[PDB]
Amino acid sequence: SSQGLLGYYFSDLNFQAPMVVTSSTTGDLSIPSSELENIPSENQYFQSAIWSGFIKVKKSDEYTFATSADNHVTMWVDDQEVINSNKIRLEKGRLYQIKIQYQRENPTEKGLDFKLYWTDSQNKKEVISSDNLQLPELKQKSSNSRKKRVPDRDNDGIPDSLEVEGYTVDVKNKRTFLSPWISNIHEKKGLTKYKSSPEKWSTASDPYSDFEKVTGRIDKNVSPEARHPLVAAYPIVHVDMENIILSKNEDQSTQNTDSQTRTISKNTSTSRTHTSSAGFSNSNSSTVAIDHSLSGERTFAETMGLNTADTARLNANIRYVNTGTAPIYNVLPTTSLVLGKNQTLATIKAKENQLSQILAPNNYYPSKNLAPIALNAQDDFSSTPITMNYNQFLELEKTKQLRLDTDQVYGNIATYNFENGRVRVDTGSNWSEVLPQIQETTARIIFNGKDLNLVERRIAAVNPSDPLETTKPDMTLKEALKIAFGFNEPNGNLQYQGKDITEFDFNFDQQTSQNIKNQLAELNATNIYTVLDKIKLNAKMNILIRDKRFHYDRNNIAVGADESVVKEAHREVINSSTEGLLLNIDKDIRKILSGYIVEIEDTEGLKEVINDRYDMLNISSLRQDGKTFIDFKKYNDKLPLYISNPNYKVNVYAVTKENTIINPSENGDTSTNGIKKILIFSKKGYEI
Ligand SMILES: [Ca+2]
Ligand SMILES: [Ca+2]
Repeated sequence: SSQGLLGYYFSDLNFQAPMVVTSSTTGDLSIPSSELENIPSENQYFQSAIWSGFIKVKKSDEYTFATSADNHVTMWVDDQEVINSNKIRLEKGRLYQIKIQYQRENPTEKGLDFKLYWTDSQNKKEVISSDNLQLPELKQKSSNSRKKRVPDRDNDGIPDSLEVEGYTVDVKNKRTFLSPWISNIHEKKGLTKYKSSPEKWSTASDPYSDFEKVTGRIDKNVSPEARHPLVAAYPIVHVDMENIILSKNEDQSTQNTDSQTRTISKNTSTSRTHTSSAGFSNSNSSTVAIDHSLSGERTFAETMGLNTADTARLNANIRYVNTGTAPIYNVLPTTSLVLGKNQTLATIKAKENQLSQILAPNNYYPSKNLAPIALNAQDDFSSTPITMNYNQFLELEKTKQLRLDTDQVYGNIATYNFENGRVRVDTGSNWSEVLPQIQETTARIIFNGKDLNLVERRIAAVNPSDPLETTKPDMTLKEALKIAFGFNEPNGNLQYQGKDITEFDFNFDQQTSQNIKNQLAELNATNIYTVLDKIKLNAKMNILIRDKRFHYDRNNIAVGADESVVKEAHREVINSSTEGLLLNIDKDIRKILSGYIVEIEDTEGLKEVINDRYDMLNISSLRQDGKTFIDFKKYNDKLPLYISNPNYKVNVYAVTKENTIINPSENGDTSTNGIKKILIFSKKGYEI
């Protein structure tokens, strides 16, 4: 579909002003004026052109080449002129470079009709077939058979002047035209204005060329935003733990293994973290919160019959999560499961080059439609038990938290092959040779607008002290947000999925903050939000952008929100009864709540707390219709609230994750006393 020659069509006579760069499958190198809808009519006159690629014969014959305009043409085969009308021997299974230049002054028609022909020795002449033509090796190295060599200093195939001045791509029939940006035309039409470095084959320093990206000659799994030359395409992987089971480790000394199941099974919630002011760290990490809610009230050790000399082990179901912009194919990264500050309990590895599927951007391994991975799998004799000694086990009970630290070892890359127009995993290309340079030459933005989860993107930006990086276009904060995260601006206001930019805060590392502060001073600007178009990003900046509605822990996970926000989010009550409340609660708000406390307040002001335990707050559930039910009966012994006097109040309180207590207090109290909570419903019995 893409094979044939690469063509440069210029409006000037001397190969200086390229109007169109496109490829054509066969020897027909024509561009009809019907396809130049995005080129001003005056510039549809092509006075010169250059095509470039390779030819391969499927039968070794003596061939004679000819074109539509031999008098305006010079053609070379392997640096030999064949046109400037003679015969030349060509061998099967060998590849020959092709260059063709064309010049015609003051053409009277628009576009170009031009065909490349050959005649074999049986004297039969034909437009050269698609199967005989290949594109140039627009790579940074030649291949064994295909060498590399109209100003194109980085050899990506986009001429220096287009990369510097701005270009657009438009999708024709089965072809993609690359052309200069022209304001009056392409702005109305809504097209994206691309700039890129004429000296960087990949301007973002990733494994896909600026040309591959914008022409779709690229791994279909690469994220849509990373098809922009200025957005880095690379994987970003963390592990998601979905649940966990603890149990006592069998023991040499106890011979009987007939005893009752004494395990502890808990759901877990895992979030990708970022530890700050933004951090400079490129590590992958996630934190796991083990559910503290009711599963009587024995200690873990009492539950499992653990004496102080015993050991326990854990199993858990997990998935890998790719929140980056490029797929992984044949190596999942290695992960440490860590307890407390640095007690590694386990090393989690998958089997290299034996992945059951690719791990795509915005996706999981295994895919959610398949079973998760179990840390100790059932069909796996050699799975290492994840063990804790007794003190570690109590530490786990008290913290109810684990950390998964995942390396950046991501294996080989699927790259485009100009010889055959296919994408295939390349054993000679590895993510480890790419990531260091991506990290060195881009600004990193971490943004949580999607669903309060941290999503990192990197955007090519100038390093003022490194002359090469100096050849990239200026990247503004505003542009960065648009191309990397899909911010748009329907009314002079930058927003993300309907939320104004000013609904998110800005945080930077120390160096970046001082940089941005200087820039605002030079702009005589006091408010970043009103000059995003003028704030310039540099390589190595780190920027953290977070929904302002919420409170964040040191990991930058949303763990709360203002009383006013939580209250307002609950104001709309569909239905209330002695059995519970039915509300409409923003999915973002539900994420920051550990549960609810229900209480009846009598006439003298005394309070009966219905679900009065730190592990009994889990009384909300999300209904099949998106509405939340708060269930009064759950810890009321399956009975609706009994209100002995209509003037009594039913109060319901929301408890946020940062106010959630996860253990009995020091003195031993398992009640809700002292828990910081937020009143969100209060009505008399007669109002219910
Ligand atoms: Ca180039
Ligand atoms: Ca380039």
